[PDB]
Amino acid sequence: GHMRNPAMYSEEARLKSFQNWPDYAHLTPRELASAGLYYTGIGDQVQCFACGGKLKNWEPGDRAWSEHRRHFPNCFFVL
Amino acid sequence: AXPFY
Ligand SMILES: [Zn+2]
Repeated sequence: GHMRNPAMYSEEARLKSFQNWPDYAHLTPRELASAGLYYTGIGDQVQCFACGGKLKNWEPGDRAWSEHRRHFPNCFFVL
Repeated sequence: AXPFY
């Protein structure tokens, strides 16, 4: 039940991780960081600071909160 | 979006 990455607990540090986030992924760094996700610097691949859950292949129409919660129901952040 | 490990 532990926070997987406390260095990314800050929402501002998650936002700063989004250098070179690609245009095709459609979702914004603001929306993704607010749902607890930070950029791993590879493709559109993000990870949660809380559950360590990894998400990729983002599509227009996805919601960062909704994808995060539906795939990681154990996550305390989006619970 | 798709989870992965
Ligand atoms: Zn999570």
